[PDB]
Amino acid sequence: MTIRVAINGFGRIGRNFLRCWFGRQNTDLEVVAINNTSDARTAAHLLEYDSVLGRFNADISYDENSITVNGKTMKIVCDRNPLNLPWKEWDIDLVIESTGVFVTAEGASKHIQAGAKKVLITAPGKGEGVGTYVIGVNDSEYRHEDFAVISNASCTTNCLAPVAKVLHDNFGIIKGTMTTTHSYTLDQRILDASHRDLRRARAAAVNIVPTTTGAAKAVALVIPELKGKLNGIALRVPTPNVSVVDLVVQVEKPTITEQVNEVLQKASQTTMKGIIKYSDLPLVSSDFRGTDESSIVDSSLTLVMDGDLVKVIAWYDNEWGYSQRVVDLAELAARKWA
Amino acid sequence: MTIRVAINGFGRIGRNFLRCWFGRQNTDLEVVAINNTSDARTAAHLLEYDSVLGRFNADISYDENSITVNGKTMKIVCDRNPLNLPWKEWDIDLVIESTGVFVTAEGASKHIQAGAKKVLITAPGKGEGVGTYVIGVNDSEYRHEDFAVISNASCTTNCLAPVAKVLHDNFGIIKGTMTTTHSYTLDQRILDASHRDLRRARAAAVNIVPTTTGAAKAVALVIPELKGKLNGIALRVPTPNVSVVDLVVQVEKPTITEQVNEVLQKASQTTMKGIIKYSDLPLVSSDFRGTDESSIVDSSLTLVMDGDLVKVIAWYDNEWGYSQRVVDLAELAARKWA
Amino acid sequence: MTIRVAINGFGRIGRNFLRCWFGRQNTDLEVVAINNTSDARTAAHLLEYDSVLGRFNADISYDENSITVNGKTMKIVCDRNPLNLPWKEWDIDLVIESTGVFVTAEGASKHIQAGAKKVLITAPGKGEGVGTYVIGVNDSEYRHEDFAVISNASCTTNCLAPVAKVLHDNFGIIKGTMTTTHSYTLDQRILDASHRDLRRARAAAVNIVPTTTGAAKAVALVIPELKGKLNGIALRVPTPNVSVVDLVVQVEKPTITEQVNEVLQKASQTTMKGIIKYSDLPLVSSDFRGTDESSIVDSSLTLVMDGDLVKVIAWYDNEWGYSQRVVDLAELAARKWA
Amino acid sequence: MTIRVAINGFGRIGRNFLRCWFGRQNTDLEVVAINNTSDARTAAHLLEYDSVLGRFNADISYDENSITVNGKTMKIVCDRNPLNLPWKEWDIDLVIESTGVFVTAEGASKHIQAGAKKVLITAPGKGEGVGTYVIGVNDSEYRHEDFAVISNASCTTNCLAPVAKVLHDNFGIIKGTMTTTHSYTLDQRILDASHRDLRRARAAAVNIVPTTTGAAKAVALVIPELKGKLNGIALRVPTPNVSVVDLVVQVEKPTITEQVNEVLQKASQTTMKGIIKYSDLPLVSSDFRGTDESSIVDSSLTLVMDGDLVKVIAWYDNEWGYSQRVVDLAELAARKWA
Ligand SMILES: NC(=O)c1ccc[n+]([C@@H]2O[C@H](COP(=O)([O-])OP(=O)(O)OC[C@H]3O[C@@H](n4cnc5c(N)ncnc54)[C@H](O)[C@@H]3O)[C@@H](O)[C@H]2O)c1
Ligand SMILES: NC(=O)c1ccc[n+]([C@@H]2O[C@H](COP(=O)([O-])OP(=O)(O)OC[C@H]3O[C@@H](n4cnc5c(N)ncnc54)[C@H](O)[C@@H]3O)[C@@H](O)[C@H]2O)c1
Ligand SMILES: NC(=O)c1ccc[n+]([C@@H]2O[C@H](COP(=O)([O-])OP(=O)(O)OC[C@H]3O[C@@H](n4cnc5c(N)ncnc54)[C@H](O)[C@@H]3O)[C@@H](O)[C@H]2O)c1
Ligand SMILES: NC(=O)c1ccc[n+]([C@@H]2O[C@H](COP(=O)([O-])OP(=O)(O)OC[C@H]3O[C@@H](n4cnc5c(N)ncnc54)[C@H](O)[C@@H]3O)[C@@H](O)[C@H]2O)c1
Repeated sequence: MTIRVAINGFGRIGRNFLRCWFGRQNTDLEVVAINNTSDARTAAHLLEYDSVLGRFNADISYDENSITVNGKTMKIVCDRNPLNLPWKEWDIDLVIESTGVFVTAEGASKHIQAGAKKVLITAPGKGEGVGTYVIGVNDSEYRHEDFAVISNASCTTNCLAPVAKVLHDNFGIIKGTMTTTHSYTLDQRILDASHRDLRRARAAAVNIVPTTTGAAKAVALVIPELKGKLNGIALRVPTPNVSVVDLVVQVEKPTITEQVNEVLQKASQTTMKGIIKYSDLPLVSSDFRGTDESSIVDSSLTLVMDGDLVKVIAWYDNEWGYSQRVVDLAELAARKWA
Repeated sequence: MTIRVAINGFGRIGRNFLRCWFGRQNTDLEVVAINNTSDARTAAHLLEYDSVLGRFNADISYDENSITVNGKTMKIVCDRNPLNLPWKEWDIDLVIESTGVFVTAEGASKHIQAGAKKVLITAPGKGEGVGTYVIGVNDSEYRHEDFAVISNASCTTNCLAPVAKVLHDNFGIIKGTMTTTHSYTLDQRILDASHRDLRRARAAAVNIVPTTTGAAKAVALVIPELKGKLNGIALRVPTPNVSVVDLVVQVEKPTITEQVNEVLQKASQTTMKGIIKYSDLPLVSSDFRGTDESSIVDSSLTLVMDGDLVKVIAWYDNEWGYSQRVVDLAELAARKWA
Repeated sequence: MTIRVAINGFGRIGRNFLRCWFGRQNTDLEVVAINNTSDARTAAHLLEYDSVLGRFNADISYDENSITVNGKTMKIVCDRNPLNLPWKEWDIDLVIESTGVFVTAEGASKHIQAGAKKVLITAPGKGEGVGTYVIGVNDSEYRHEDFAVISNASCTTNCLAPVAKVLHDNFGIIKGTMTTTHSYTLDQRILDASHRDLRRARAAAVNIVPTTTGAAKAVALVIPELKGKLNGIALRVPTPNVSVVDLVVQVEKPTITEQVNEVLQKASQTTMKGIIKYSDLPLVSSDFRGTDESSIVDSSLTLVMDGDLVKVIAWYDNEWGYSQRVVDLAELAARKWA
Repeated sequence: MTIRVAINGFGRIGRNFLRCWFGRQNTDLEVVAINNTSDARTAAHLLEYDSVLGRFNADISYDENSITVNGKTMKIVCDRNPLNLPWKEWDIDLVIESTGVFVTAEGASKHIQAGAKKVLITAPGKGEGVGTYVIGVNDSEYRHEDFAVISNASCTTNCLAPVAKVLHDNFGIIKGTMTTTHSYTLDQRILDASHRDLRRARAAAVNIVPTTTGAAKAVALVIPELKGKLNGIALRVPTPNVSVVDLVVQVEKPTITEQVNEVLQKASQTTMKGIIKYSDLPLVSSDFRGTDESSIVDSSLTLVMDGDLVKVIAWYDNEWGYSQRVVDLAELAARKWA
């Protein structure tokens, strides 16, 4: 039956996930609690009024201890430390980890000590003992008992992995390389300020800033055949949302642009319905705000050099599209709860 | 004497201050130490490379706990707790407090408890007990013994006060209002994220964002005759540096556009040289990047409606100009030192 | 009965007007033709996909000579010269002038020679013989026979005029002054390039650029009692949409903040329903995208100095809100057609 | 000889060219006239004040039909039709064509018909019959008599060619792909507005915008061995200056990251001094503002996947660096002049 759910850290991903879930047709989820480093006041307001999502059209209320949306009432808490959270008493089955701060098996597992059964990191996990899934790529390989702490990977990996999969299943990937042109995030600085990354230290809205990305390697986690076959880098540009992957692969079967486009389109219609969108129209970044899929292939941008060096460009709503997938993963965890 | 100076917090203001100070002709200041949350490497890199100021043209080098600029070595410490600092042992006369977090008389006097004799908050003072000075406005009221904790006020006030002084001295301000169209700062949030000001909580580079400002009440600290006579609001817009003040005052002696521009000009050549720049060219914000002055009167924007309702638009480089003034205020304390 | 309508110049205003009209509950208008300096291809695509409005959710088709939206078929033409347009044969009653280029009584009147009965400039008119209306302020004063060429003023004047009216009717305006902080427009340059205005010549997205505005004077056109009582200036900032008016007036009846807020709210509920919105929530510029009203008063920003110097700040969607008014004016022209 | 030069079109490239030329050590060029759509006033103002370059530090003065810089007077004309120009009577050897509209052999030869002996398009050549040179790449193939109309190619090609040359000379390029993340330019539209490229039709400072580029085919004009071996796409992002090229080539001799960085470095010290800058610091885009070089290799971004799939990231100041190269190309034509 249904599983009870709480959110941890009500930021971009956290509020996106909610609105994604509130838009859902059907569900096996019951959101019931939210924990964030701010009062309920600042919660129910960043929810309704979003610089990027536009205004959430829904009945929204709040008091000191709760917030409420379209009938449904949640519960608000405020513990910087998950070990202190009322998950046992509140019979919390799954916690969505969206603080960005508890991404190790241990930290994410503090929610387990506190009474929760399973935790879903909305971000790559670090260290050992987290199970990583990307919907459309990996999720047939899901067993409730494998991991109490799971990861939905990164927004970038979710864009990249489904395209890698299709390209691989159809032409065989030998090796390749990838660049992501990414809208800045909160991990960057609006002005030159201290950061562990001497580049992310620098004013985000007036720079192209190069940075590292684990995403090309991460595909290995969900497509182990591509282990050591992909590298990459990211470039932060001053957009606030939507991002793009530029993937170049040496492929085993010689092909043409029309054909790799054909197979990507096929997938968008079939094995990848809902995950890959196929765009043949001459569009730009803002046109994909609020798109549900995880990779949006720009077919007119696909390229093939001498039969076997292919390039495809895929867009993604790095916040919203990713949040539809974390929803999906949660629904899957629900349906498969052993 | 020649006084020994420590910089607490090596951010925008902190680094501008060092850059301004190295480019000075003569000085009664010796900068001996710097405390900042990062390491000496991160500090020297952020010092040499600046997105707004461009490259620092100097000989810069660093080891594990010092940076050296043009022969002058300065010790680096990393201590979030000002009570810990070895100011007594390093014979520190003046601490420049530019962390933005010790802005009360008590917070900032942590530096005095640790051995310093005077501290200069590079921001307005919070609460009672700090002494505030705006070079060109009330610096003649500076007395060594008055306060252990002193303030250079805000960039906005430093832009407002000089213009207000000249306007009031020549026509008599009765009451007035001001709006500041301000580049975003590090106190503003990168993307939609929590903040005590729900408006400051929103993505700074995609929003015009209204916030309160103390700047207009503050001018009374330095021009007491204006007490109770000015209020203002601020609107944060997506540029990374240089702001503008839009001042509307009702005035005692009726006047004309030609005449107020005339007095503002006269001032810029005499009583306010170096403090008020007088610009009669059709310029825009970026042209004032690097301007040493505090206020830059845009002369062709001056309006006088029906004799006694005057509007003056004045730009300011909100980091660089302001930082030249903190230098000035530090030099001043040095010369009046007892 | 209904009047037949054509649009001239399918840019921001032109496409906004259409979508506004397509969202309308009821109507006395029948759009039937569109004339723009580009094929129908580029027309039906800039319509559906908008960087600012988001995607137009509606059934949209096009061939070489037409475009079609939700059943309704229009007709596409392409004459840089209105004298060549098929208005006579197409029995065109009203033309919406949105090219920005035919804003004199003569030029706008070329549409008359070509067979149209009335023309509505979506912009201030210049020279003599255009009748200017701002809904909520002036429109009771509308007579079909006064002008064959009418003007809906500017987006800025529409924000300013209703607030001036209410403030005047309640407290008596003596004189005042206004600044608009405006999202850049197509009349600006993305980079430093030649322009009749030496300031609008300069890179719009990385400058605060001062420019002139006729808006404060224009209020005189629709509130002749305020003739010579208002001046102002504009400041272009790098946002793409939403703008703000900052209005400061010396008022005759001494009042308080609560009260001027009270009267503005009253108006938003009554004589100004649909034109003035009253916002008491702590919001930012992006939150008013797609708002229908012409002035959005930010009550928490209202100020009163010594009883009789009042400041109110009003937001506006400079494209969308203005386009709801041009629709309104057109509906009025229809209903009053003598 | 020492040659007489006219500048047709005083825009970004036009003005950079003059600024670059005045800051040159020695010159075989004499600039005698300038043709631009505006007046002499607008030209001198745009020359002194530049949003990207900041203030031109020179003695600048102007009358109705001349500007004077550091003693050197240059005549101003305003003639949209190159056939009209008095190049024969002013004994004009070399016309710098930087209007962006006479880019075919025939369009540009209008200047030859009007009396000039050679024209240099500051952009790629459209169609057959123009000669193309990239300083540092094939300038040794420059022969006075080969073409009346010559080209400096695009900023992107000027960044790509040098890197391509060194990569190919040392490892042997087989085939490859490139993407250019480019600051927006004046060919890009301010807000959503009509254009032949529906993607270039969209607001440049709020969109990542994909457009085609000839840059990768073009490198073959200057490195013929690369004919048919490179393709590319461009992505326009919201910065006003400095771009970056992301180059992926499959290579004949297997190699390692250390070694390609080694050869790129060696080059930057020897065979490509002044053309390729070698940056091993963790920098960002703004740090390359004002860089004289053509390509700036970001050494820590270099990737080599599995021996023969190399990626190099290289920045360029797309206006300033490129304009130093048009100077170079003009000096070159001057020295080889017959
Ligand atoms: N932004 C994207 O596009 C994107 C895409 C994929 C994954 N992610 C990942 O999602 C995670 C969240 O990133 P974000 O972009 O939403 O930034 P965010 O600022 O929105 O972080 C979300 C929230 O966590 C809250 N929080 C912090 N510490 C907390 C604590 N101790 N207890 C409870 N709440 C706490 C913060 O106050 C914030 O509201 C990150 O790990 C990021 O890597 C982000
Ligand atoms: N930016 C402007 O235009 C402007 C103008 C005038 C005044 N100010 C004032 O300058 C002050 C600094 O603002 P900023 O713009 O320079 O932001 P900032 O970049 O300087 O951030 C402040 C610095 O202090 C450091 N720091 C934080 N906590 C510390 C601690 N406990 N101990 C030691 N160091 C610590 C931070 O790591 C950073 O280096 C603020 O109070 C602001 O109001 C700013
Ligand atoms: N942008 C605003 O916020 C705003 C607000 C109020 C009023 N206005 C006014 O609206 C008018 C249009 O401005 P805009 O912002 O929509 O710019 P715009 O670029 O969208 O101009 C609209 C269209 O007119 C077309 N056009 C040009 N010449 C033509 C011709 N000879 N025949 C037919 N079509 C032609 C252009 O191709 C463009 O598509 C201007 O006069 C402006 O002052 C604009
Ligand atoms: N911006 C870059 O990074 C870059 C780099 C390399 C090459 N280019 C090339 O430089 C050329 C100019 O582009 P830009 O960026 O300098 O835009 P721009 O600012 O220079 O606009 C071009 C100039 O030419 C003038 N002009 C237009 N028509 C004219 C005519 N008929 N006669 C005389 N003058 C006329 C315009 O008024 C303006 O002064 C383009 O062809 C572009 O492809 C640009």
